[PDB]
This record gives sequence, structure tokens and C-alpha cells, in this order.
Amino acid sequence: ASIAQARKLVEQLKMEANIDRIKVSKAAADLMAYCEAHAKEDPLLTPVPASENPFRE
Amino acid sequence: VQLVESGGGLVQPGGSRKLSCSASGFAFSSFGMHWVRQAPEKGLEWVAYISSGSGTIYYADTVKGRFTISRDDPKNTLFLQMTSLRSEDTAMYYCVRSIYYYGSSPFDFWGQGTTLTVSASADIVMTQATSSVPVTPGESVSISCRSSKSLLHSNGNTYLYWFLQRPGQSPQLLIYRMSNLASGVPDRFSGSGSGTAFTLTISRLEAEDVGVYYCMQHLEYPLTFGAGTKLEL
Amino acid sequence: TLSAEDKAAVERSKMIEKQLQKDKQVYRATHRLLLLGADNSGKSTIVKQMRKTSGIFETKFQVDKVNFHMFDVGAQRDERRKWIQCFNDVTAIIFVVDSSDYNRLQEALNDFKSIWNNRWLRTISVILFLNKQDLLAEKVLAGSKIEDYFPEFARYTTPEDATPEPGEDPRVTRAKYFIRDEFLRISTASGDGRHYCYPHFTCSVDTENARRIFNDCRDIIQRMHLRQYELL
Amino acid sequence: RQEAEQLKNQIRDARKACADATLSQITNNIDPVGRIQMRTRRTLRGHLAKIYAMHWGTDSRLLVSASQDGKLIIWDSYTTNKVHAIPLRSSWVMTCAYAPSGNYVACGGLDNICSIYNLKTREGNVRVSRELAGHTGYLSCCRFLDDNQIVTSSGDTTCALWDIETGQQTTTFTGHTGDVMSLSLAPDTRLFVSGACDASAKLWDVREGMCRQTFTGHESDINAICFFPNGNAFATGSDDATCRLFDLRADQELMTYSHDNIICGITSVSFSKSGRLLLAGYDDFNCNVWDALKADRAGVLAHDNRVSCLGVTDDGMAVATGSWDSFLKIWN
Amino acid sequence: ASLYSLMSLIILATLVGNLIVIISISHFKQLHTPTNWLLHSMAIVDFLLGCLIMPCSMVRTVERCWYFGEILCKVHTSTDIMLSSASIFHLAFISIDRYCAVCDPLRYKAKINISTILVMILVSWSLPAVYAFGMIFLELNLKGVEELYRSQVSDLGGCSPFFSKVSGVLAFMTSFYIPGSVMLFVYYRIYFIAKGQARSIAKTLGIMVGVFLVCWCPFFLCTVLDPFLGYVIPPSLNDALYWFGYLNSALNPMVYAFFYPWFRR
Ligand SMILES: CNC[C@@H]1OCCc2ccsc21
Repeated sequence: ASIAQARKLVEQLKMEANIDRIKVSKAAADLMAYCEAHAKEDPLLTPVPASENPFRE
Repeated sequence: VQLVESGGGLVQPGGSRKLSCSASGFAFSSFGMHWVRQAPEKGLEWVAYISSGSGTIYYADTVKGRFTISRDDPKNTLFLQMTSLRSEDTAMYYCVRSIYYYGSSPFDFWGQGTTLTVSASADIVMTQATSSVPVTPGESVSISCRSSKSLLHSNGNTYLYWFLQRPGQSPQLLIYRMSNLASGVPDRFSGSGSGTAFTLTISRLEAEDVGVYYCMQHLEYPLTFGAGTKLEL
Repeated sequence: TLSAEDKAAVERSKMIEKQLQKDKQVYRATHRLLLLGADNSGKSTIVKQMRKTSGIFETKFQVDKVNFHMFDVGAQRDERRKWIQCFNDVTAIIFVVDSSDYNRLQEALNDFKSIWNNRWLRTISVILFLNKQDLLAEKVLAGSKIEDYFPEFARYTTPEDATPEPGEDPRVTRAKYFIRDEFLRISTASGDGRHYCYPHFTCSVDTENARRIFNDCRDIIQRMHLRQYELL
Repeated sequence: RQEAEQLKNQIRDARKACADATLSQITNNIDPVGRIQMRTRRTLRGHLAKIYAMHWGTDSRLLVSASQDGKLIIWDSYTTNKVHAIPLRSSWVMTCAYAPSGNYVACGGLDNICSIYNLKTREGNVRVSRELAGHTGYLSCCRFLDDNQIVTSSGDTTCALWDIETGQQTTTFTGHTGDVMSLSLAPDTRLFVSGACDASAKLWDVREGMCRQTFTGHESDINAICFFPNGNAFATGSDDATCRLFDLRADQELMTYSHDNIICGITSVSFSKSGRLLLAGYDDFNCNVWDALKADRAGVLAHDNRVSCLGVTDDGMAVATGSWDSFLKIWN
Repeated sequence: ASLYSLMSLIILATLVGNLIVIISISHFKQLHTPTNWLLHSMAIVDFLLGCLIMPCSMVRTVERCWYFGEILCKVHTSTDIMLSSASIFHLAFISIDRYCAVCDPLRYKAKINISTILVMILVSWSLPAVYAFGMIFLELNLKGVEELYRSQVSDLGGCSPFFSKVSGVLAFMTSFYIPGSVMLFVYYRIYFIAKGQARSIAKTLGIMVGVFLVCWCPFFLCTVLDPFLGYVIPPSLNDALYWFGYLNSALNPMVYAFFYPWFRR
């Protein structure tokens, strides 16, 4: 039990601590940028007339 | 997967014969069945058609009251009943599998056929430009086919097929629906078209590409074939 | 549908719908049961008498031309609340208790409490089986007591309407009905008249459990129908 | 043990000293989508018992569904036709997956086995080609990487990477405390996220078979996990009527999508083609569509019983929803 | 005017009662059970009665006269007989379904399926029509009373049904005795079972029986008793009895739909 796993958790938590991180405000830019870059490719977002969609009627 | 046909023989005029095709090695009770004729000096011709559930039956306009089709699911046996044999039923008959769902490839596996010697309209017209062409083992070949009515359908499909029966065996399938490639055929065949005229192109050329290439449409039911273009190497 | 291939596709779909209808009539005439118990309880022997790390086992028995499907949950973990949501449509639950140990009884009591009070297990009635009663009889005549585990056993009298066996010794009875009540007290505290409990006294050598299950199921479904038609 | 808690405090502090601005502060200057009207365009019928899982095909036309009577059905969503009907050996199925090439399907449940079905045989029938065994608990999810690799989630707190050709596990993913409920793949198929009943979500590396990151914040257990189209975010769904959105690189919790009018838990989550919408199926017989950038309720897909699964077409064409009353609805 | 108002109150109510239920069954997916279709068909049969017959039938009573072609009276009556018998048969089949559900719990879903229900609807729609058409077209009923049928009633403009001493009893039997006895036996058996389990741990059936009985027994009793007595029942009184039988069409949709909690939605 303690003789071993505790030996292990120490390892995984030590490994997980060292990770590069960024600014949260910067993180709120790539998602937006994707949103406006692909806003015109979303059929569900902009309603489509019953001419270029296969679920008419 | 192998199918066996039985019957044949020489029948005096005015007789009646019971031709049969026997299936084995697959789920025969899920495939539609056809009969296709072929004169010794002419191209193929479709005879009749039975569906998987026996609820739908078609006949060729040439003979509708003379022939009769039937199937048996517990034994996997298909039958063709012919009466009052005229002076025309002197060709070879084949039994062909077919299964219909989205993305399927109908007309995939053919039988081996049989022989039958007899002693002495508004359908789409499908024609092929030529009958033969000499080529070289390694050059590019192009076979053309034409139709009388637009094969393109409102859904978006183009019902055109290429078969290319080899000189000595039963026909096989190269291209289905004018663009798609069959299962085991080499990846050097292709097809293209515009709606009325179509072309089959062979990039390379091997010794196995000799034979007669066929052009069939599956828009309406008559099921008219082409003429055939033999290749000599 | 204006092409031959589309018509053939519709026809294939129609065959599929006819196969699904026969599956549905086959399905509507079957009753599903869930079997639950512990390792000491003889639940593994009742299935044998009635008839790799797998996850579930099946056993089919027929009585009076009625089919019953009993599902025994095999090699799983110690947590039950997650996969118990898939059994909210069974007719009844068979609970098997080995009440001849004097030690392994309180844990069975909390088990029964957890199963009876489950949220997803409402409307489901439970059939209680008390197994290995002969061992209890062999463990009480010599005198391993019960008061040392349950101090209120010394203040319990045989209830007024009990029926003893014909060859019964007076003593055995007091303990059997004490255990039966102990189990029955849990059910009466909740449920507000939507499911019931059906206790029993089962032995290792019995050939009647199927009939008891049939009768309890018959009663459960009759009560369900009577409530549905505003008759209860 | 004391040192461990220290470390954890160090990690927290590192995460804390990064949140300069939440999503709302940046996103409060964008016009919303407003109101979206989605109508039922198809209704698929034929299942006997409740429906537990579904999966769209890359063709954007075909889909597969699984029900508790022990049946798999493949539909054609344009003409409402049925293509295949497959019966299962065990009737307690819980998940199903469809191959990216459209050649195979998979399913599993309360039998500790993951079955593979071959859809393209010479004979016109569908038959089982591989049974993967070795798990101790029930299977809860499965996803294809390619025609030869599959990742499964079980009730024995472990995940696994399999090899269909041989049928033996090549990697084991241990570390969860409670039984795992769901998983999601990445577009590059180099990483995958997983959520379990221990209210924690973990990120795993397929090649090295090792845990990379951990996410916390949910009060109850995790039922459904989805992944952002871009590749850096993923959204979850719990039993406490809440859904979040965690970044990978940032390692934190972003805007939270919840309301005071919902008491029941979430069963399924999915994303839009652009990431502008977040739709989740709730236990109150309904499906809620949310604005993925401003946490605004925009549209409701109103089934007579609990919604069990969702799905969005690859090209954004439509959305298919399943439920416990054995009906499938397509909204466009 | 008051009589006209009452007449409207009956028909309009019947129409509203039957139109709601039909819509409710067809559109909604959840209520598709074999048994539910039995109610749908019943509601259809009741509806037709209020829209065709109750109006024209009201006209004879109000102004004590019949102003229409003779070819029409053979149409108005048979229509009046077929639909009433169909409604009574539907009631009997509903009672049989209840008996099958309560006294055979483990084989209910198997026995009472869609097939059985379709057969029930087919019989209930076919047999009353067969008995109404031939009976009212071929003059089986008029035979032996032609002098009396045409001596007084036919002379003066009228459109009053007439039965002999051998056809009235057969109609009485066919349209009241069998379904009523079936319902009585079924509900008497069910009452004891329901009571005898309540103690173990009884009025809805009593209502239903009373509504059915007090609403159709006097009309049939007078119909079967008048030929023997010698036609001493006043025309006015009789009309009442007809309206007192039609009132069943207005109350039947309500007892079998609104009472049950599952049909509140
Ligand atoms: C009160 N309308 C019922 C109708 O009135 C004419 C005779 C008859 C016989 C069975 S039902 C019926």
C-alpha cells in the first residue's frame, strides 16, 4: 500500500506540475478568431433557404 | 461465392424448357435476381427481374406472356420457365446478382451461363460510337458511349455501367454509376461524362484488358445495353 | 422515389419493418426479472436447481406457458448505482438472503435499504427469499445466540398469527419470524403504495420457487392493472 | 502526504496567478446570434426499447443507433430508409461507434466485451469479426482511430488502446479512481480526453500511454464530454445541471453555462461546426441550445421522455437526437 | 325556443366531445396502444350521429311533422339504427377488454394486441350496418301491420319507426340484451376481485353501469312493450325516449376519456 503507491502519486503529481501556461485573456482570442473565421460555414447558425439543403419538407 | 446454372440443351420449336440458376456461398435471400441474354454474334440483352421479397416482377417487352420467373429461398434456387420456344431463343442466358441500398454496387457477380440451340419502342436507345480499335500495350485508350435521353436524375445520380466481358469468361463489373470503381478491379480504370455522352479511359495497358466493353443504363426498366467495342493487341 | 433503385430500397426497408414487427410481438410476451444477492447466499444454487470474466448471465424457465427471463449480474465492481438505471422496466426483483450466519445480516439489511429506497427502482416490487433455513434450525437447537448481536431479540414474542411447520419445535419459530420482521420493517416505512414485498422461507432442497415467483408476479401485475383502471 | 498537498497548492497557485480576464470581459462586445428556430424535419421509428447511443457517419448521410432490445439499426437520413438491422448477442448495450471509412461499427455494454461488425463482406450479411475481452467492468464508450485501432472506456476505472488485428491491448490507461463514463477524440488523433464518476477529467497521450493533465471543478460525476473544433478546448456535462469549458494550454475553467431553472442532469453534449453554439440534452425531456461565447439560452428542441444522446453532422447540416421513448428526430 | 336550445345543447356537446378525442389520438405518438384505437373508432361513430341524424331527427319532434321525400325516410332511420348499435357494440368490446386486462394479468399484452382490436372494429362497423340496411329496406318490420302502419301514421306526414311483434323483440335482443348482459357479468366479476384485494392491501364500474342502464333501458322497454299492449304510448313521450337515448352519445366520450388520470394531458 503505502510502501508503493504513495511512492507513485508523488511521481505523477511531480510530473504534472511542470507545464507551460499562457495568459487567459490570450486564450479568449483563438476561440473567437475561429468563430468569426468560420461563421459563414455554419448552416445551423445562418438560416438557409430551401434550395441548397437536403432536408426541405 | 459461386453460382451454378443448369438446363440448356437443344429444344425443337413449340417445346418448353425450365432453365435454372442455383446459388451457394452467400445470403441468396437478400439479392435481387436478373436474367440477361446474349446472342452469339450480338451484345447482351436483359430478360426479366425478380426482387428479394418476391413482391415485384418485371419482364422484357419482347416476351412477357411466354416466360415466367420464380425463386426458392429455403433451397436457394432460381427458375426461368419458357414456353412455345420461337426461332429467337437461341442465345446464352446468365443469372446475375444485385442488391439495392445506399452506396451499394449492383450487378457485381455473374454466373457462367448456358447454351440453348433452337432448330429451324419508347425505351432509351443506347449506342456506342465504334466497334473496334487497335492500340499498343502501354498507350492510352478511350471508349465512348452515347444515349438518347439524359441519364442524370434529379437526385444527382447518373445510371451508367461498364462491364467489359473478357474473351472466354462471363462478364464482370468495371464501373458502376459512371464514376465509381468496382471492388477488385485494378486502379487504372476511370470514367467521366456530362449527361448524354460518356467516355471510359484506361491509363496504362496490360495483356488482360482485351475483350469487349459494354455500356448499360439503369434509369428506366427496359435496361438497354450498348453494342460493344473489341480491343485487339 | 422515382427510380427503380429507390423503389428497391423502399422494398428492402419494408422487409426490415416486417422483421421488426415480428420481433416486437415476440418481445411483448416476456417478463424480465433481476436477481440480486451476496456470496454467502445460495443464489448460485437456486439458478442451478431451477435449470473468463463475463458481465451478466441469463437463465430461462417456463411455467404455465409463460416465459421468464432472469438476469444475474456477474463480474462487476462494488458500485451498483450506475448500471442499475437500465433495470427500471423489470417485473420484479428477487432478493436472496442467507440469514443463518449471525454476522452477515446487518450488511444485508443495509443492502436491502439501499435497493428499496433507490430512485430509479420505484414502481418495482421485490420478492424476498430467505435461504438455508435448515442450517438455522441446526444452529439454534444446540445453543451462538442472537441476543448478543440483536439485543432486542430477548423482547420479541412469536407474533399472534404465525403458522408453524407440522414437525416444528417451538423454539425455532421465534427466531425465524424475528428475522422476517426485521426485514419487513424496512419496506413498510416508505413506498406510499406503489410497490410491495413478498417474503418467503426457502430451503436448499426446494422445488417450488418457480411457482412462488409466478404467483407473486401474477399478483403484482394484477395490482398494477387495478390501479391503472381506477379500481384501487 | 504532506508534501503532496504542498505540491497541489503550488499547482493551484500557478493556475490562480494566470486568470487576468474571464471570457465574459472580452466577449461582452460582440453581437449575439439572437434567436434560432429549429424544426423537426424527419422522424425515425422502429426501435422497441429505449435508445442509448447514436453516431453520425462522415458521409453526412448515414447514422447508427442502439437500443436496449438488442438491436443495431443503420438509417438513411434523407429518404428515411433503413439500410441494415443487426441483432446483438447481449441486449444490455450502452454505446456504439461508426468507423471513419464507413467499413465497421462497434458496440458494447454490460458484458465486458467490445464487438466489431464488418459491413462490407462478399456475402450480403453483417457478421462479427472481432470480440475484444480483458476489461473487468462494463463498456461505456468506444471510438475508432482508424480501421485497425480503437479506444475503449470501461467501468473498471481504466481505459485501453486495442489492436483489432490481434485483439490484445497495446496500452493501458490507469489512474481514474471511479468508473469512467465517456471519452472524446482529437482531430489529429494524437490525444483524447476522458471523464469519470470521480468528478475529474484527464488528458491522455495515445503514443506514450501516459496522463498529461487533470481538470476539476464539477460538483457531481461526469456523463458526457465533447471537444472544441479548433483543438484546444473541451466541454463537459454533469448530473448537477452544469456544463463548463476548459482550455488545454491555459489549464483552467472558462465561462460556465447553467441556469437556476434546471435541476436535472445532463446526458449528452455536442458542438457546432464553428463552435458558436453548444447544445446539451437534459433529463427534463428537452434539449437546450446555448450561445457558446456569451452563455445565453438561444432555442429549445422540444420528445416525451429522457433525452439520451445527441449528434451534429460533420458539415453542420443537421442535428439528430435520441431519447428513451424510442424515437429519433432530425432538426435543421 | 327552449326545446330548440336543449336540442342544440345535446348535439353541440356531442360534437365537441368527439372531435377533441380523435385529434388527440392520431397526432400524439405516445398514445398508440392497441386499446386506444378502440376509443378512437368509437368516438368517430358517435360524431357522425350528432352531425347528420340529430339535426334531422330533431326536426320531426319540434314541429310534429315530416316534410321530406319518402325515399329519404328509409335513409334517415337505418342511419339511426346502425350507428346506435355500433356504439353499443363498442361499449361491450371495451368492457371485454377491461375484463381481459384485470382477470388475466400475465397474458394481457399478448392477447389484446393490434390484430384483435382491428377485428373488433371491423365487426362493430360491419354487423349493425348489415342488420340496418336489409331490415329497413326489405319491409320485414312492416309485415303484418301494414294496415296499421299506413292506416294512421303514414297518412298524416310522419317518419316514425314501426316494429311488429316478431321484429321488435329481435331488435330488442340484438341491440340491448347481449351487450348489456356481457357488461353486467364482466363488471360484477371485476367488482368482487377489486374489493377482495382492497382489504388485503368498486365505484367507477357502478357509475358506468348506471349511466348506461338508466339511459337506454326505458326506450327499449317501451319499444318491446308497445306492440303487445296495442300502441298506447304517446308520440311525444316516445320522442322523449329517443332523445333520452341520444343523450348517451353526449355522455359516453366523457366517462371513458376524462375520468382517467392518464387522459388529463
Ligand atoms: C333512439 N335511436 C335508436 C334507434 O331508434 C330506432 C330503432 C332502434 C333499434 C335499435 S337502435 C334504434
